[PDB]
Amino acid sequence: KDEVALLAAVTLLGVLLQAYFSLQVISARRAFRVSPPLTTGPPEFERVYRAQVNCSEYFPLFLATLWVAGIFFHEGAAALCGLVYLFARLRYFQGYARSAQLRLAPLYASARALWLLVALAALGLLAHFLPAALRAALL
Amino acid sequence: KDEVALLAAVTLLGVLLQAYFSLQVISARRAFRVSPPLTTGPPEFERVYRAQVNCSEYFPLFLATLWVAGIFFHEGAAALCGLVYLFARLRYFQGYARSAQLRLAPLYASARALWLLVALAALGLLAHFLPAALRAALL
Amino acid sequence: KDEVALLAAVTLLGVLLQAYFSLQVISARRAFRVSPPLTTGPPEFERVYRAQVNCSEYFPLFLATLWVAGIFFHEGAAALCGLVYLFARLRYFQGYARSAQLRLAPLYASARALWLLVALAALGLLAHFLPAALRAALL
Ligand SMILES: CCCCCCCCCCCCO[C@@H]1O[C@H](CO)[C@@H](O[C@H]2O[C@H](CO)[C@@H](O)[C@H](O)[C@H]2O)[C@H](O)[C@H]1O
Ligand SMILES: CCCCCCCCCCCCO[C@@H]1O[C@H](CO)[C@@H](O[C@H]2O[C@H](CO)[C@@H](O)[C@H](O)[C@H]2O)[C@H](O)[C@H]1O
Ligand SMILES: CCCCCCCCCCCCO[C@@H]1O[C@H](CO)[C@@H](O[C@H]2O[C@H](CO)[C@@H](O)[C@H](O)[C@H]2O)[C@H](O)[C@H]1O
Ligand SMILES: O=C1CCCC2(CCN(c3cc(OCC(F)(F)F)ncn3)CC2)N1c1ccc(F)c(F)c1
Ligand SMILES: O=C1CCCC2(CCN(c3cc(OCC(F)(F)F)ncn3)CC2)N1c1ccc(F)c(F)c1
Ligand SMILES: O=C1CCCC2(CCN(c3cc(OCC(F)(F)F)ncn3)CC2)N1c1ccc(F)c(F)c1
Ligand SMILES: N[C@@H](CCC(=O)N[C@@H](CS)C(=O)NCC(=O)O)C(=O)O
Ligand SMILES: N[C@@H](CCC(=O)N[C@@H](CS)C(=O)NCC(=O)O)C(=O)O
Ligand SMILES: N[C@@H](CCC(=O)N[C@@H](CS)C(=O)NCC(=O)O)C(=O)O
Repeated sequence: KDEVALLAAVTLLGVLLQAYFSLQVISARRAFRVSPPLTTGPPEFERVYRAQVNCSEYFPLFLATLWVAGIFFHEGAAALCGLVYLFARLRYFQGYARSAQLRLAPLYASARALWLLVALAALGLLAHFLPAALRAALL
Repeated sequence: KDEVALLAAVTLLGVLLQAYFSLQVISARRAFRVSPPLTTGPPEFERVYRAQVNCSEYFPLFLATLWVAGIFFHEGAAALCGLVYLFARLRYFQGYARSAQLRLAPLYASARALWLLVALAALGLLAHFLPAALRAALL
Repeated sequence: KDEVALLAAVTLLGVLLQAYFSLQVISARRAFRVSPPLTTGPPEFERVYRAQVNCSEYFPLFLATLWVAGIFFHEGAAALCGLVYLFARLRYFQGYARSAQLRLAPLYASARALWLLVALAALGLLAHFLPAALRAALL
């Protein structure tokens, strides 16, 4: 509980970020008059809508790495990457709300923080399994 | 294990609910003759299909809040909201299977239970971090 | 930490599998010249793209069952099913990259391993709640 509360706060902030992205896509449906179950519309509606679809798909990938890196490497370091990723996702959504070019940079900034979580999850898991394997192989 | 088994049961029930929604979308593909990878078809096929897409997107948001509220506020109270949300999602799918108007009410009933989980996650995290911050600031 | 490290490794491997599926869909966008936010294109682009959408949707369902079965039944047995599911998903993506028929078999092989995780989660939860219920009812 104590060693996972930063991971739980970054998690809740990520959920609130997804709520923001749903509020924005629901505004574009009223503005461009796009009626459900239609996902097609003007170039800008499809961009705002597509920005949300992508963020939603990446949300469990972010959660999985945040929790694994947080528990196997260091909670504060994984929660720091968790914020960097979530801020890059806000910028990605805001960029896609202007154009597809404008979303490119915050997409690579989010990919950056996501690879950082994967590296910390891998380093933490290797520091757990490897010493015991080195002992078994040498025995 | 003991303090998370209700959260794990509500989780498994949510997975079984997603299995039900996949069984229903696969029935609409045989009924309206919609062949994969096509996601377009009659107004009712797109509605059943779209109801499932939305539920799938919300599933990790539900899981994140259920587990955070369950561990930082109260397991039984978060599992109670977890059932309210899952029942509203069954009604949302059944409503969308009739029309887009008919899905509106169970969608706001699911949003209701989802905001309740977010409030309990926030209250639980504030009860953890705030006393220590009040002590540090006053020291 | 010790009793969840296999579940955390199978989790990280599932994240790396999703990274592979994104690398493949981004290759199809350059090859068939499909520009975002467009999700429509030649029959093969829509198949590679659709294979990824499905995998992404199933990822939290896999994570939920892997962790519940791993903690309530047996970590090694749930991690074994976790690998069977992830290998069937690689084959599903590779099959869909050829045709919709070719994806059918690895889709049922993934459904197989997913039902196995659900059964172990159910058996583990029943072994937890049922003895106490039998005692209460008989008392
Ligand atoms: C397969 C083998 C893997 C090879 C690994 C190669 C590692 C390269 C080592 C270079 C030196 C290490 O660099 C390490 O980076 C981390 C994360 O950015 C730093 O962390 C830093 O974050 C930011 C920079 O983004 C700063 O504002 C902050 O001052 C600091 O905390 C460490 O303070 C630094 O010591
Ligand atoms: C920023 C500050 C936040 C402000 C917070 C304002 C809180 C408002 C307080 C009103 C009184 C509290 O009301 C509290 O609600 C919960 C959840 O619905 C109740 O929980 C209830 O659930 C349902 C009602 O839906 C009943 O069938 C059941 O009898 C009861 O358990 C508590 O029994 C009640 O005490
Ligand atoms: C509602 C009531 C539920 C009814 C449950 C019915 C269960 C049927 C019992 C049949 C016998 C049990 O069969 C049990 O299956 C598991 C999982 O495949 C085996 O596990 C096996 O996996 C693979 C086979 O896929 C083998 O390579 C390996 O040798 C072995 O570990 C057990 O070694 C076996 O004992
Ligand atoms: O579950 C549903 C179903 C219907 C759709 C919504 C309901 C209306 N939404 C908002 C967003 C918002 O933004 C505040 C911010 F951005 F600060 F979070 N404010 C007011 N309504 C967002 C989508 N939703 C939802 C989604 C995620 C959640 F976490 C949640 F709690 C509710
Ligand atoms: O993984 C896959 C890949 C192919 C598609 C399916 C396989 C066929 N489906 C069903 C649903 C059902 O409903 C029983 C209820 F509703 F009680 F759950 N009964 C029989 N088959 C659902 C979709 N699937 C799947 C999905 C989620 C799961 F949890 C799971 F275990 C399997
Ligand atoms: O977050 C984002 C945003 C932009 C898109 C990508 C960035 C480029 N991708 C790849 C994949 C790959 O495959 C190595 C394998 F397959 F071994 F994982 N190699 C090099 N780049 C995958 C999609 N991404 C991403 C997704 C999941 C991750 F886990 C991650 F770390 C990053
Ligand atoms: N994905 C939605 C989440 C919130 C929402 O309103 N969901 C459903 C409510 S039935 C919706 O309107 N989806 C759009 C559609 O059905 O095409 C968004 O980003 O706005
Ligand atoms: N999203 C599916 C999940 C189950 C399923 O059959 N998935 C794939 C199997 S390749 C599918 O048919 N997806 C529809 C498509 O490919 O357009 C549903 O709700 O039916
Ligand atoms: N779903 C993507 C994930 C990686 C990616 O590039 N995501 C966004 C970057 S804005 C994308 O290009 N999505 C396709 C689109 O916007 O239509 C894939 O499988 O390639």
